[PDB]
Amino acid sequence: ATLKDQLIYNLLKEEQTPQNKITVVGVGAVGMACAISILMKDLADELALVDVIEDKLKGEMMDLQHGSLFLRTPKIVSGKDYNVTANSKLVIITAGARQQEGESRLNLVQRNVNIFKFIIPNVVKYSPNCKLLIVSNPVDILTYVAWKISGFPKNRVIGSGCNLDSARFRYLMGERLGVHPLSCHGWVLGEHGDSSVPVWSGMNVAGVSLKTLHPDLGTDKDKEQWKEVHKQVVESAYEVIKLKGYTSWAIGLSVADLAESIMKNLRRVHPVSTMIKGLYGIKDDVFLSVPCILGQNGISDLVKVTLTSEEEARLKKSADTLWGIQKELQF
Amino acid sequence: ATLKDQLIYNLLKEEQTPQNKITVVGVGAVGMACAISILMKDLADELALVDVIEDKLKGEMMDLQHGSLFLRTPKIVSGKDYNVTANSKLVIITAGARQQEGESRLNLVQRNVNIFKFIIPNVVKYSPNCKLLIVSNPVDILTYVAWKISGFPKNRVIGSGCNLDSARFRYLMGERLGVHPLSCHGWVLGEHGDSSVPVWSGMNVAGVSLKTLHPDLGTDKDKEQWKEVHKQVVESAYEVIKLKGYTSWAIGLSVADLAESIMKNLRRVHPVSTMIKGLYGIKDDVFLSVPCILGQNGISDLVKVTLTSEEEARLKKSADTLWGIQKELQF
Amino acid sequence: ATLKDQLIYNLLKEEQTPQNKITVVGVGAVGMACAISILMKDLADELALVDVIEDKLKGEMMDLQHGSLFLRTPKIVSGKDYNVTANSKLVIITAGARQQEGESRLNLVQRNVNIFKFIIPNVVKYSPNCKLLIVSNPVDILTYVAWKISGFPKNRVIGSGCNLDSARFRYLMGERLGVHPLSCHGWVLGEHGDSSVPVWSGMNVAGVSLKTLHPDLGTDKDKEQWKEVHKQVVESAYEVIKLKGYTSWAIGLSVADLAESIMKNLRRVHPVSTMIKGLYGIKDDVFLSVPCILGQNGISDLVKVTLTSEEEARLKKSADTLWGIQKELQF
Amino acid sequence: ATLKDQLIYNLLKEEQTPQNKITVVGVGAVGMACAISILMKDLADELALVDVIEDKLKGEMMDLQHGSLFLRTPKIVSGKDYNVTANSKLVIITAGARQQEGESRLNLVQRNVNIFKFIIPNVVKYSPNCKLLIVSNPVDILTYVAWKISGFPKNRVIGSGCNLDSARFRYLMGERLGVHPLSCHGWVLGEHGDSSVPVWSGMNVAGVSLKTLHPDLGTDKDKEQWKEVHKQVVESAYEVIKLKGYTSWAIGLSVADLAESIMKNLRRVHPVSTMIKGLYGIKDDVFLSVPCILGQNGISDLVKVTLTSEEEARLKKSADTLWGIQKELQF
Ligand SMILES: NC(=O)c1ccc[n+]([C@@H]2O[C@H](COP(=O)([O-])OP(=O)(O)OC[C@H]3O[C@@H](n4cnc5c(N)ncnc54)[C@H](O)[C@@H]3O)[C@@H](O)[C@H]2O)c1
Ligand SMILES: NC(=O)c1ccc[n+]([C@@H]2O[C@H](COP(=O)([O-])OP(=O)(O)OC[C@H]3O[C@@H](n4cnc5c(N)ncnc54)[C@H](O)[C@@H]3O)[C@@H](O)[C@H]2O)c1
Ligand SMILES: NC(=O)c1ccc[n+]([C@@H]2O[C@H](COP(=O)([O-])OP(=O)(O)OC[C@H]3O[C@@H](n4cnc5c(N)ncnc54)[C@H](O)[C@@H]3O)[C@@H](O)[C@H]2O)c1
Ligand SMILES: NC(=O)c1ccc[n+]([C@@H]2O[C@H](COP(=O)([O-])OP(=O)(O)OC[C@H]3O[C@@H](n4cnc5c(N)ncnc54)[C@H](O)[C@@H]3O)[C@@H](O)[C@H]2O)c1
Ligand SMILES: O=C1N[C@](c2ccc(N3CCOCC3)cc2)(c2ccsc2)CC(O)=C1Sc1ccccc1Cl
Ligand SMILES: O=C1N[C@](c2ccc(N3CCOCC3)cc2)(c2ccsc2)CC(O)=C1Sc1ccccc1Cl
Ligand SMILES: O=C1N[C@](c2ccc(N3CCOCC3)cc2)(c2ccsc2)CC(O)=C1Sc1ccccc1Cl
Ligand SMILES: O=C1N[C@](c2ccc(N3CCOCC3)cc2)(c2ccsc2)CC(O)=C1Sc1ccccc1Cl
Repeated sequence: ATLKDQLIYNLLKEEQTPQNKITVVGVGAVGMACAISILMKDLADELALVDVIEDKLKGEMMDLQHGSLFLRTPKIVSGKDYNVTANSKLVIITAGARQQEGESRLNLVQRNVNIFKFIIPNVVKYSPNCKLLIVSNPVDILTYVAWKISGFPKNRVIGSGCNLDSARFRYLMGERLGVHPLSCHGWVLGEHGDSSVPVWSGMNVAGVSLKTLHPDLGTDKDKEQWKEVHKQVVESAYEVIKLKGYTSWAIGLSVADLAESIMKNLRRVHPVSTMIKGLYGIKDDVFLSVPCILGQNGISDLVKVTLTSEEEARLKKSADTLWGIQKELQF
Repeated sequence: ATLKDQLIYNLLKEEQTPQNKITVVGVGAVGMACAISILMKDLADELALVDVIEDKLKGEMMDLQHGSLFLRTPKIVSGKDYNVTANSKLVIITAGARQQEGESRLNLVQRNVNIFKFIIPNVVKYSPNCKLLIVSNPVDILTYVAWKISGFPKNRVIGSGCNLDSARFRYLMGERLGVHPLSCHGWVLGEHGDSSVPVWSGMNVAGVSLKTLHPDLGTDKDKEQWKEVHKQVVESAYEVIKLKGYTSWAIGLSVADLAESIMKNLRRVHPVSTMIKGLYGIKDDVFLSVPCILGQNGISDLVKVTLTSEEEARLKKSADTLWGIQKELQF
Repeated sequence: ATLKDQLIYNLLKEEQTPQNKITVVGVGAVGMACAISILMKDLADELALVDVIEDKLKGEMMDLQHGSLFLRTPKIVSGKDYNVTANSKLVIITAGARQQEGESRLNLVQRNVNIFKFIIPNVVKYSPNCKLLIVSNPVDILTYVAWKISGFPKNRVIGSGCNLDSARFRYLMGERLGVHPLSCHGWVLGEHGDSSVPVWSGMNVAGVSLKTLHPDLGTDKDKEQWKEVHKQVVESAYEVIKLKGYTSWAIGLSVADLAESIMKNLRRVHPVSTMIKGLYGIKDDVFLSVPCILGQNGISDLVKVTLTSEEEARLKKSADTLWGIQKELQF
Repeated sequence: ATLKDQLIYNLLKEEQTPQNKITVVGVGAVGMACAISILMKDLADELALVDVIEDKLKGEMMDLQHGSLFLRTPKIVSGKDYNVTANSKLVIITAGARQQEGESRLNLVQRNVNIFKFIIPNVVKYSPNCKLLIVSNPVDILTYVAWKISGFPKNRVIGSGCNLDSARFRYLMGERLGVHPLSCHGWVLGEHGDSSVPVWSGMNVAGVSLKTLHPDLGTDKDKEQWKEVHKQVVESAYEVIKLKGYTSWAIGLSVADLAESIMKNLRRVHPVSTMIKGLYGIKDDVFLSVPCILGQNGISDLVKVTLTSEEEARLKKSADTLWGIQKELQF
């Protein structure tokens, strides 16, 4: 008999479906950062990786596998075929094209639509009941695309949105006040990136409003220019790109955070992108960031933040701009 | 009159030194993977990063900083100057020259030795009481080099040695037996990499020796060819490099495991490179991997493994060739 | 409208079931030790508690609930009705009578049996696919009683057994060697308690056999008295009861460790009680401790430990004794 | 030679003074609940336990030690003599005299003062640079007592204060709103227990003030009775005592959260008791709960909360109530 048969007596052979499975699509810097963070937080009992670059994908899979002794995820798989993704609770999409210098924005978005036209149908076929978490840029447009192609109810399509913007905002705030970001509460909402909206009325430590103490907070004519905090969120994103060429660790950690709430049904509030139609004067099928409650259902609830006229106006403009692009897309 | 003073009443401005600082030298894929693993394992109250490439260095620092909301390390610093590394409890060196001959007449070993020549004095200056953890290759030679330059006692200079080798070996054992690598015990010792030695007599599940069950284990007449498991360890190392260009996650994870033992004073046993002068008929000043007890003093103790004649000859062989290189090193 | 409706817009109201539910039956010192350990290891998305004493049960439930801010388990329920345990994955039974003054061992066993005649049918009623983890003493006998009444396949009926014995043993061995228990490997098998069996041949550090380099290990002729280590394990069990009146923290950690493997499908090897028929010449329906591979299906596999004649004899005697009591049980 | 010496070669025997040591004084339900929460969160490399009841103290030490296999805190000591507390970074005081029938208010505090007259000078004798975290009731007076006897700067004397109060409050809020307590923000300040003050203005989810949405928040006439949430805090405390006789888990978890911020220098904000003279028109040496930034030097900063005149008045009354006792204390 084999060494295995000499050592180990088998009681059963039967193999269940993985109960807590997560899939990462796209093994670039972002996907891999999401991957390691998820593994280190013991969020999955099985992890699947998918990309089109075959060699890189096997390389990444093996690197992770070799670390198994220090992890609590017993099975890591990868492949070009989506059968390896079957029965996923959570599916994270990080796949995207790289914008070229002679390339339009509409052309870039369409290129990622063409990418999602391949990925999404395959994910739905093998994990019909899964939650979708979209990271690919422009996140808000691609969250819409994913929602449209999948045919999933809105609660199952989650966009990364302003989770990272908020994360960075709270870091900067915390460094300014000499207090840990966990205790610095701040919400950046609306469209992810350059057009995001900081809600100055909500910024507080220990529940005392900074806007109440400082009525000119976040305003153009503010002596201290706390507007700088949001300004520097935007600038630092470009700075990181200029310095190392990509961003990984921070986005990886923020995504792991969302995954944690979903996989463990925590029902914590998170600034994520969702179907925004019906509020702040928006009539179009568009996804934007508002604090949402996250659990095993994805987005079960959303918080109705009280926005000023100028803030509401900014979300309108973003939704108009987003729907203006979306109506010119080929499926 | 300022918002911060309005919000927060200061009791004291007192400068203090961090109580559990860790530094990572070399901000490449290995350095960065060690850093993120360490950060997610909550091992340090401060992380410092050092490299010669300045823009990449600042990029990585900021990316890490931006995830502060999801971590318990309140302070991450970086710089070209070693003042940022002061008062470290543990210093991890993952620095190394570009693997490109023709850039200098000095070979890879010689190039990395020169890199160590101005690194080690700089870290011992700011952290005279730290433990040194050497990862850079050739790890065994460089551990000796770091020991020779630093002037540190033996217990405070640790090489990564065969930690990765064993981690990869246990993963593969676990796969053959359908058991988690944590329950699959097995030790690869000697010189890190190609010339490493698997100790067949130690391999066991639940204290049941595999060699006792199966005497042909690791020989040429094994019908299940278990010798192939160590061969695959070597092969997979080259295959990762072939596929993705570098290794990161596995080595990063194993380094964090050592750091855990050290920072928490656990006294766990790890395959790491230490001076083996006085063991296995070795009389020269060489560092090879043996099972070491790891704690707040570094390597406080080492396990004396009984080896077969063949295994002893392979370590001696390694020791001779290592000493042959080192006796011709000028400082 | 309510403030809740003011604050929160609801997307859907789909009520949901726990995906990782754990139930603890018996809310005493052991029961709570398990609960708190489990809660702090983030193993469950819901914890259920049941006991016959209603006032203590509610008060314990509340106390845990009040720690929710610092926990990751969103739901903690309790009740005397077993409808609170519906769809549990793991069911831990810590319930039992205590030996009265006039009471003899036989009378006490049957009284626990009577308790299981109530609990066991009620458990399977609501969670027919759960794993049964038996903690209550006499654990080996009562594991069998769980097995008989449930009608469960042996793989889903698990006795805590020698897990605490091994835990305590490895602690003492560690204290002797100045090594963390994690790196000190030793297995205590067979009947839990006074009649447990230390497997000297499997005791090792870093894969090096203690028996091999110290052949008198295990015998009276030993000058270093290592039999005392196993004897001290027995002594400590009585001593703790004399000193504080009960055991809680050590058993609660051991159980939670078993819980982690089961819930996360780790396939780690643990010393637990399982149907031993057909091993070591034992013909009776008897549960004894051997190393088992624990996963999502409970005990999938057993490690076949090569015992000596002496050890085999001790196990077979335990089996005869256990059946002598089991044969006379009315249930 | 000993088996130990045959197996292990020693590099050095000399041992370092404790680096991350925590002591817990009082080994009742509260002290042990803190002990286990600290251990399971890995906040110390050494834990000391102190009490006057020598038999149960030993029993608890042993029980914790038998769990070392599943813990990452390698050194656990206990003893009646305070030499076992030497070089503690943090000392947690949970020792208290039980409440008697028909017993005077000034009487119970004095009995506890005399307990502190022995404890406090002993702790400073062996850990003169530690931080004191006081848990014993009445927590606000005894924090002051500890401050006066220690001679420590106020920043190093911390009362658990309203930490448990706020934790329970946020659980009840969370239960009402269908959202995890971590996302439900609310502060109860002032005097711990019966006379605590709920700060209705700082109550929010995602920066959205509940007071602003619902101006009746906190008033007797509120149709939704949101004030009952605070009343339910007080009532649950008496209920738990009634149902089980004591309260352990919740207090343990909260205390350990405070320990985390101190040990890892997090600079998070917690509602704890500090010397409040100079604030809110208070003119006496009184300790009251207020948001404080907690780090390696204890309280370095506090948040200046804007209070309504009703809240301010209640705080001033507590101060006067507390000072009346303190000024009539013999120590
Ligand atoms: N949402 C955010 O806050 C945020 C932050 C940072 C980055 N991002 C976005 O995340 C994406 C990841 O960027 P990187 O990972 O930095 O970029 P990258 O170009 O390194 O990664 C893209 C990966 O997608 C893969 N891919 C392409 N087409 C695919 C397909 N049809 N199926 C599967 N995989 C496919 C590619 O092989 C590549 O590995 C980018 O679009 C970036 O804009 C979003
Ligand atoms: N110990 C192991 O088992 C193991 C495993 C894998 C890799 N390694 C070794 O780790 C090393 C690093 O791996 P990598 O993939 O990050 O390599 P890399 O070339 O990507 O990283 C090397 C880094 O060192 C920096 N550096 C160069 N000179 C420096 C100096 N004088 N001071 C400070 N930093 C300096 C470089 O700027 C670069 O960022 C390699 O030598 C590799 O062989 C060891
Ligand atoms: N196997 C081991 O390693 C190990 C270690 C320690 C303790 N134990 C065993 O664990 C058991 C419990 O110990 P403990 O100190 O928690 O005991 P305990 O006196 O607290 O009793 C446990 C609880 O069982 C409850 N109970 C009784 N009948 C019940 C019923 N019909 N349904 C539900 N609950 C019921 C009681 O109310 C009590 O709260 C003991 O039998 C002890 O021998 C085993
Ligand atoms: N601040 C809070 O939120 C909060 C919450 C709950 C309980 N508590 C307080 O915690 C305290 C302890 O509660 P418990 O349930 O553990 O009570 P307990 O009476 O069971 O424990 C008190 C322990 O203190 C020990 N002790 C007494 N005098 C001592 C001395 N001179 N030196 C050392 N140890 C000594 C006793 O031996 C006893 O074990 C109580 O005063 C309670 O009011 C505070
Ligand atoms: O950190 C970020 N980086 C991105 C980015 C990521 C990867 C790549 N490449 C290009 C080369 O290939 C590698 C990936 C290029 C850009 C960014 C930065 C400035 S504009 C967009 C994407 C993104 O959305 C954020 S967050 C952000 C961005 C702008 C403003 C505010 C925020 Cl919070
Ligand atoms: O995983 C490994 N990879 C290394 C390696 C790491 C980085 C780079 N580059 C090249 C491109 O630039 C980035 C760094 C090149 C090689 C290796 C693999 C085969 S030979 C050496 C270094 C190393 O030591 C191990 S472990 C190992 C190696 C050989 C045999 C056995 C083992 Cl366990
Ligand atoms: O730690 C233990 N304690 C027990 C035990 C636990 C609780 C109670 N009560 C009685 C008072 O009410 C509270 C519960 C009574 C006994 C023990 C101790 C000496 S004999 C059995 C049960 C048990 O099985 C172990 S482990 C053990 C026992 C013997 C030998 C070896 C080992 Cl590892
Ligand atoms: O949870 C608590 N429990 C205590 C308490 C703790 C232990 C004991 N014993 C005495 C009998 O021996 C066993 C321990 C007695 C009382 C309490 C409960 C009602 S009044 C005070 C102490 C305390 O301060 C709080 S918190 C609290 C209290 C009142 C209002 C609001 C809050 Cl948050």
